[PDB]
Amino acid sequence: GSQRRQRTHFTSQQLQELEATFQRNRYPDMSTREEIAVWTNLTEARVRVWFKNRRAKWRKREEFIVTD
DNA sequence: GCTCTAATCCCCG
DNA sequence: CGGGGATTAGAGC
Repeated sequence: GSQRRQRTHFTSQQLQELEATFQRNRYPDMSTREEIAVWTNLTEARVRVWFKNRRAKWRKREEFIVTD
């Protein structure tokens, strides 16, 4: 890469659609990840890196534990 | 030096 | 297609 890494500055409005989706679908297809990007003014890869970090930081805080 | 977590590398099927 | 752990990265204590 050329621009190093941006990191963070997600707004609370993005989290309020992303978490409300993660409680009904933990593994969305690109056809749905682009819709989540329309509702937030993001793009599909931004939703995908949030979703794999959500599963990875579930594991890197709890490994198996869920309350759902 | 250490946490916390996003942006990405390499691997898996 | 894209998940999963390792990894590189970034701001606060």
